Amino acid sequence: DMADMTIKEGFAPFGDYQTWYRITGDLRGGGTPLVILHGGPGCTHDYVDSFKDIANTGRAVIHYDQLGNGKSTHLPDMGSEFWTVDLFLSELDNLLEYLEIADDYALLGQSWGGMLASEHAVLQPTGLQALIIANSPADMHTWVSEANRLREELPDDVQATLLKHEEAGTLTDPAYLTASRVFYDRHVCRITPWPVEVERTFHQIDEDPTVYRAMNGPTEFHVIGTMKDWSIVDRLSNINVPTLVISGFYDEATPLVIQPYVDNIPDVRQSVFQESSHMPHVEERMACMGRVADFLDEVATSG
Repeated sequence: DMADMTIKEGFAPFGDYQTWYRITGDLRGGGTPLVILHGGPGCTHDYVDSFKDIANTGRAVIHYDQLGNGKSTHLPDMGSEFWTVDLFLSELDNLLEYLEIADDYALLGQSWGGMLASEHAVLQPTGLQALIIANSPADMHTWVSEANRLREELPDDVQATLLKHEEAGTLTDPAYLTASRVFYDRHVCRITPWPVEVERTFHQIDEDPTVYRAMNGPTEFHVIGTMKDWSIVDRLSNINVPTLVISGFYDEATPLVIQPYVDNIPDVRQSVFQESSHMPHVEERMACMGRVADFLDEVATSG
């Protein structure tokens, strides 16, 4: 159990850049290590910190900050053309080989992280043992369509504020950003005030929004960046590992948003957290870690 309480941190060189990572638990004596892929794109590991809990079940948990934010290399001079799915797929492959876990690993992807994990898994990598897709879309048009449906349930002045600034392009106006937080408090994180580790991620986006603005947009629901037309639906059937899909009752990743993962991955099961929105890992932490840990014990390798 002492081995399960180990922490190590480092940088994986990635081209001229640095990928920060953290390893919690027993990397070599434990079971299949679990790599946590944060969302955004352009978020950080901080708001998905809570998955370190899985280390107490006897496998290591690997966090890392994707290139462009957090403790990894920042590149604010890079625009929409640099920040691509292929860039982050390459960074993930680089980290896996650097830690020498590419023969035996599992991925948990949260929101964008699940999109990225699915892009990785539809290539059928041989060392992948298991996939968790948490609060993710399979088609960005569905994400926005369902976001719009949820926006029609916001207070009328709030939706009016959002539309006015989206039509004018004043996407940094405090009125727009505070109107946005009404949606977030319903469908992104219902813990109020936010856990500090969730705040740490959102503060880092505010400090350097380069990636999130390029690939996503100004807010979770106003997706105008380069991911706005993304879809993996038709390729999902290529995923050849056991997959777990989790989501929250109040999730901006509504049942329709996540449904293609359930419908198209051959070996899939689903769990729902009724008191959660987009972040069951902090909204219903005990239940969420227990389900992920049990799933990995069932399908991956143990020690």
